Amino acid sequence: VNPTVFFDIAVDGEPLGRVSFELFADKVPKTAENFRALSTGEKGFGYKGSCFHRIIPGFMCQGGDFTRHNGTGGKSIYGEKFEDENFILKHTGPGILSMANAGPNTNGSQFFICTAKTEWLDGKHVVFGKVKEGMNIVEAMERFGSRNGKTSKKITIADCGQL
Ligand SMILES: CO[C@@H]1CC/C=C/c2cccc(c2)[C@@H](C)OC(=O)[C@@H]2CCCN(N2)C(=O)[C@H](Cc2cccc(O)c2)NC(=O)[C@H](C(C)C)NC(=O)[C@@H]1C
Repeated sequence: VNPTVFFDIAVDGEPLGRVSFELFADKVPKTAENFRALSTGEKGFGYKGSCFHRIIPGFMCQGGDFTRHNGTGGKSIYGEKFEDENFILKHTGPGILSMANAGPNTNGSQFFICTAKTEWLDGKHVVFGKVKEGMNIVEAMERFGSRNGKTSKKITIADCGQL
């Protein structure tokens, strides 16, 4: 019953590949639903056309700012920000999908995809999914990242939706 969504990733406007995610609605339904709806665009806004603004090889890829496009923006389907739903799931390894934030209870739309175990984020960021297919695409994305996260090419979500 867990939903699956996809991102079609582009590099400077040319196709890279598709990353698909399982969303763990069975443990974090509110957080899963936010990501699902932002992926379909059914609220009239969402991830389509937004970029991955911070990519740190060996760590994570971060995106989701569709309002300001400067790493500070984005919003949830619940108004602006929402509470940390729970911290049941941990940052256990490559492929983990988790909410970016600016402290407790500040979930919007920004998210990150781990490429490693990042246990120091446990209890601070809500884990709500995992890459299902296309981890090789996430690994390809890392080539365009850097130590401080600035990307060397424009890495965009050209299209996205629910499977
Ligand atoms: C532009 O907006 C600034 C961001 C300040 C810059 C943070 C920064 C810069 C370079 C590398 C890193 C962090 C590495 C080590 O960490 C991540 O990439 C982590 C990895 C998990 C996802 N993530 N970033 C996050 O969730 C971060 C967590 C964070 C915030 C502040 C300082 C810090 O060291 C880490 N939150 C943010 O990026 C948020 C946005 C979600 C609105 N921005 C903010 O809070 C303020 C307003």
